[PDB]
Amino acid sequence: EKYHSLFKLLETTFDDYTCRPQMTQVQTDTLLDAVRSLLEMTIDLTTVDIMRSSFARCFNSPIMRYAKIVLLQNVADKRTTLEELLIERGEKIQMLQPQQYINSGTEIPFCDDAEFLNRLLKHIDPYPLSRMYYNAANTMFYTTMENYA
Amino acid sequence: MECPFQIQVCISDRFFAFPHNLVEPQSDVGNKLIENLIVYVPTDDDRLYIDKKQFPKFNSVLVYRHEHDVNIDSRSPKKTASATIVYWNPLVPITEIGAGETRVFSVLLTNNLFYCNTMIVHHENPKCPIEFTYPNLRPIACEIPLSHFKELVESNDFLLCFNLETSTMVKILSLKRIFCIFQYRKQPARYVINLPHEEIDNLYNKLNWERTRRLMKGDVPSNCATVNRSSLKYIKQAQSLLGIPDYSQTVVDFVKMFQKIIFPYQLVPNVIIKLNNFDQMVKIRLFCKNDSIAISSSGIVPINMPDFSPPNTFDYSDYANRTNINFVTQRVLTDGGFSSGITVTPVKYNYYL
Amino acid sequence: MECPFQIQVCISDRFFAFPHNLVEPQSDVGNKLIENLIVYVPTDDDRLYIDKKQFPKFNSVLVYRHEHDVNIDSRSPKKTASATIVYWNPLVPITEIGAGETRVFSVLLTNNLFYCNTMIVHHENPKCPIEFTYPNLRPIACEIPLSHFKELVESNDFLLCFNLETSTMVKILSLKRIFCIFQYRKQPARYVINLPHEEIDNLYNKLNWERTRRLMKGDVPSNCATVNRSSLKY
Amino acid sequence: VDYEKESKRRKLEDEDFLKLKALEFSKDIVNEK
Amino acid sequence: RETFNVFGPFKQIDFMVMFVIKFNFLCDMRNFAKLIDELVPNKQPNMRIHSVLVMRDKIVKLAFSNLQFQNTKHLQRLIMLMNANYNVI
Amino acid sequence: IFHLIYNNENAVNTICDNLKYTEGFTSNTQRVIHSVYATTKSILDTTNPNTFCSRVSR
Amino acid sequence: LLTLERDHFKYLFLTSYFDLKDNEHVPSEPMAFIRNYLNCTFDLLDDAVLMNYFNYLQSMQLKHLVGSTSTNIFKFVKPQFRFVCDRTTVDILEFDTRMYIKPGTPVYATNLFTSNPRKMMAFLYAEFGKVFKNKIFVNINNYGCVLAGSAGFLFDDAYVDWNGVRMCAAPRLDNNMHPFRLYLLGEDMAKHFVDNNILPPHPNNSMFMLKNFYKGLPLFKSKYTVVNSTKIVTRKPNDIFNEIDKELNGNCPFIKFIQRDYIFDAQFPPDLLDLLNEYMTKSSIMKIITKFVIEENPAMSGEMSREIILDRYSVDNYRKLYIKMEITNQFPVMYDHESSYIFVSKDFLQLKGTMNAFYAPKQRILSILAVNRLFGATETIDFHPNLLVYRQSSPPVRLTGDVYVVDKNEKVFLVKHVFSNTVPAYLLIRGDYESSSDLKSLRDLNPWVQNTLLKLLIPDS
Repeated sequence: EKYHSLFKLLETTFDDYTCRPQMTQVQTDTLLDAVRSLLEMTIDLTTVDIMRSSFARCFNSPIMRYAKIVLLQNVADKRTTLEELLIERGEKIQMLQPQQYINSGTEIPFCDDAEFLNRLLKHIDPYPLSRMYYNAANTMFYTTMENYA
Repeated sequence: MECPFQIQVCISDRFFAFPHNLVEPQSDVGNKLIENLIVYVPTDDDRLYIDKKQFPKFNSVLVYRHEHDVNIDSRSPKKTASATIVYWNPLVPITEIGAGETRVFSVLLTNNLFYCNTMIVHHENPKCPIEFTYPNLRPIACEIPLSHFKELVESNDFLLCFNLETSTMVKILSLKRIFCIFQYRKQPARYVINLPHEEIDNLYNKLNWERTRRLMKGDVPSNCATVNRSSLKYIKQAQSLLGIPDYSQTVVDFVKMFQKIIFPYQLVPNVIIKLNNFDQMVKIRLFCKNDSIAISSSGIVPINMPDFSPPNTFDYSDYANRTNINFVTQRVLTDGGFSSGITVTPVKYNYYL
Repeated sequence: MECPFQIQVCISDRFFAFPHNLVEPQSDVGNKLIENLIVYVPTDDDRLYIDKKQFPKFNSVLVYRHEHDVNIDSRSPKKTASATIVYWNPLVPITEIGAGETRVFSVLLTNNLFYCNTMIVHHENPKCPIEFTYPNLRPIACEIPLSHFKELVESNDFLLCFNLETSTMVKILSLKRIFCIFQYRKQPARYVINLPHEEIDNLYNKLNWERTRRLMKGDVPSNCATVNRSSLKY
Repeated sequence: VDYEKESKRRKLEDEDFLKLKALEFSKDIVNEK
Repeated sequence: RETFNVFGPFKQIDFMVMFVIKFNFLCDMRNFAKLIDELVPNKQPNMRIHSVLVMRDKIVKLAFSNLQFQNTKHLQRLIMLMNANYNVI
Repeated sequence: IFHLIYNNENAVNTICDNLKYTEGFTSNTQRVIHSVYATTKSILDTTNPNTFCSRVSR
Repeated sequence: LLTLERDHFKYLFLTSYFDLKDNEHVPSEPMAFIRNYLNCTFDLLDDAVLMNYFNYLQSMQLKHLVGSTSTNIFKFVKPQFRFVCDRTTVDILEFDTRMYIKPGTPVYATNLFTSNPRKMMAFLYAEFGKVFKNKIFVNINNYGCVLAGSAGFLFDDAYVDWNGVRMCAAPRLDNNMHPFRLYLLGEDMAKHFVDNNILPPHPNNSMFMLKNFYKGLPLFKSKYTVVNSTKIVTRKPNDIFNEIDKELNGNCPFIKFIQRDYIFDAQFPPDLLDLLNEYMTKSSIMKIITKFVIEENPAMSGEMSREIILDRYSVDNYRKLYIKMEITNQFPVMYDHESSYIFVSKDFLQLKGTMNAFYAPKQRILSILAVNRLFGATETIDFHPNLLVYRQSSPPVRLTGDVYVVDKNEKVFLVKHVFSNTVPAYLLIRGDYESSSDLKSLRDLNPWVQNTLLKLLIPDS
């Protein structure tokens, strides 16, 4: 019962699915609350749309002997190039003013406690660099994907 | 746990020193008084504090260290009609009984004596000592307080020490006797227990349970309580935040500081709330004379009513709803220019608004 | 805003100078008059204008600067049966009361005293001063009008000045006292307030609200009004 | 009217009870042995 | 205090030093009072002079507070004058 | 350190006051002195209680 | 024998349940009947009427009401109210050191009242000895005898909690005339008295008396000059808050919000509620509620000789009253310096776990009322360090008046501040600040603000 709204959203994907669902503010808030409670996080209607598009693609896809590897797309009409985004975003940024700044020179605050460094090293030894690298790289890649989409 | 009715237990703080006067010969079935007396003590050293000359009623007096006789079930201890048996501060089950009634005097009230039928509790006017946790102190061999008795009744700054192999029950008895001595001190005495914090906490818990047993047996309430280490740490943090020197402010007075708020604002001080929570981990409610309502951690409650009003007393649906909560939270986020750390909760209400 | 009935407030332009004659010992529950008098003033300098010798009815007289005691709710101020309490031109809530009825004399009528139950309003025949906004003027330290009292009652061209850190309520009280002095002047006096226009407008608004409060308490209408800066420009 | 004479007497005793215990744990005049 | 002690280890030497200072002070105060006796005092003090007096008294009190230290009729009259209790008679 | 180990409070106080009125005490010398004193006092507070318990130990 | 109608059962309850003296308004029939009932001239009364009244009490569902169909309930010392003692004792507090009671011990309030417990002790302890006998060591004082903190008897006032502890001074002093009620500990004592129809030897009387089902609240007639009145029903606190807000905004300088301290005792018949509406209990709850922002000009001033009272006379029914401001009007007794309540506006939110702390987002300000309570908050916000946004300033922002250091490392300070409408409080700020005058120790602050600060600052690990 808690997730009926999300069920309805996804079920609507069974149709043409190339459409923007229309919801009241109350409906959108209910859906976001349901999703956030499910995943326990934060979230956004952008994530809602991402899930809608992904599930629509999955539902429309046929049964296949192999998994289908795709890229995020169809999220939030006009196709924009990286160059146009560069121009517009740079103009807006230049319009923006520096919230805060430091003075020239300064000095990087390196730590000194070698015992502290050794303690941290011990604390991090059981962490597999392979897993950490994989996680970090995929985090960055997925965030970039979301921004592009 | 069961006890034989033949044992009669008297509990009194005075019993930190042996009550020679109270000893009396017991009579047999033939109503013949027994001139032999056997005194049982928890440790061998205790013998030195038993004066045999203080027993004119008896002709022979012997003293021994009571020891758990694994071969005798305390549910039915062996009887020795040849002597009158007295136990002083017993720490292990009594496996032997004397003619007539076997007498017991104790400053402690452990489970062993708790179920004892005949329980005589002496009442005293409370007089509390001062906990002075701090790294000119006078060391005290807790195992033998009576040796330090003069210092204990004169000085006011004691470092309580224990032998490495001292037993837990011995420690408990020593602490109880010392606290009784302080109960008779006119001037409260500061003390520091040279033991690990967890051990001290366990000892305090056991002492609290002993006091509870005494109350259940009819002892008079005493405000001379003790504070768990976590509670002491919290009090120290509060004092430091307020800029109160720890050595200057005592915990009791620190807490009493908020009695001015308790009634007039009809609110429970947060310090008392936290102390109660610590004790629970090891709810609050109160009122004033002639008061019609009770102040509680939950708020105002009609006297004698449960800590919570009937569930349907108040309807919160108007604002206690996702729509209103989200609206208010979003408004707060926008107005304050925030992005995290914001949390809004509907306000529930007890019996009264 | 609530007030305790134990306070009685008298409003009179005359109170620009302290009414020594009107002070009288208060009686306790036992009907024993209190020979100790405590006079409260808005600023320390005010003390110099309280003559202790003008209180024969009392045996001991002390004067202090009334200050907001954040630790006392004005809804129920602490009582001091040991002394008779009088407040002169109070600017902050009264947190203390004396034996019997705590007396108050004020040329101003702020909200604090507005809800006060016992309100005695002295009526005067109006006599207006002259606003003379213009860049031979006689400077007047408004914070201490009684010092300039002689000039205020003699000359007719005054430059009203204030110390930089003077408080808003102090300014309002000073202006009210000066205007009372002019109300008793036979000859209207020209004056110039050496303050920013917006500040002067706010002060005039507050004075108008005070006069409104006095009217609602039964004061007699007075044509001696003031003009906002925009109206003056027009 | 059965007053708490027991409690009153108990407090009176407790007043000097510590002194009595001090007497018990005092010094002895001579060593008979 | 040492210069005065030159004349002896007097019991109340600190009080004596304070008294001598205040007495030398009172001499010139009597001089001023004589100079001004003919003139008419006002009901209230001159405000500017009063402010100056308060401000200087601040410093004087600070100094003499920072420096902590250690036959009755005329004695007490003069002492009351020294302590500025003008209720002296 | 010696006037601390040996219970010479007079000498400790003399040194403390002299350091208060010697050199740039406030800048960093004060903190250094307090650190040294705190370390010595911590060691002494660790030792002395156990020492007293040993003294009275049976 | 005298009789009484169910329509007069309301008068009977009014007279017998509360400590009421304004009895002149009792009609003649209930007046005489209740007079005999109270003076215990039961021989002149119809016992069937007593049974009907007991059934009426049961029907209204009086809390703790325990009894049977025996006239001995009224004619003899009998347990009339039952409830379990359960005290979460806080030993660190110097409570009223009364005789200890084991948690879970049943406790019974009997109709018996005495002017001297010590004298009754003889007879009551005789009964106790009858019940137990043997040589059971017991805790006995001049005010009762207790067995193992689980059985026995004692004397106290007519109204005790038995779940909380006793602390602080008494807002009410009725002991001047109030005799001690008898309380019985243990099903044994309760059953013994019920079965034996125990009754102390007669010298009602000066020495003692019976007050059947007598709660003894300080009830009195309002005697109000009602300019106007209206009633409402709701269980939604926002509705009451809206009413209060409307009244304050219109012209009300301050409202007297009263809640009756017994509305949870029974399903009172509407007729009984109407009868009670004429009366009030000195111990009921009151709040002097004003508005945070006070309009400067007098254009908003209302009538100067009238007051607005909002009485929660029942669980769900409230009555708004406009009355003439008159000294003779009687009101529940509050604390001598009872702090006033301030209504909460939409500009800020009350901090969770605080009765006097709120936060204004648009201003980014945390404020703590010096001596005043908050009121009306339907919402609260959890404290969080982000609220204390660090103020940036190249030169330290100067501050005046009283300033206190909360965290020197975090540049957290408490600044005394009075709202222009003269509302004392303190502002908690974090940022690059400096003080014109000497910073002051927090100990100077009152316990109220200090408790609030402890709650707000010490993390609840």
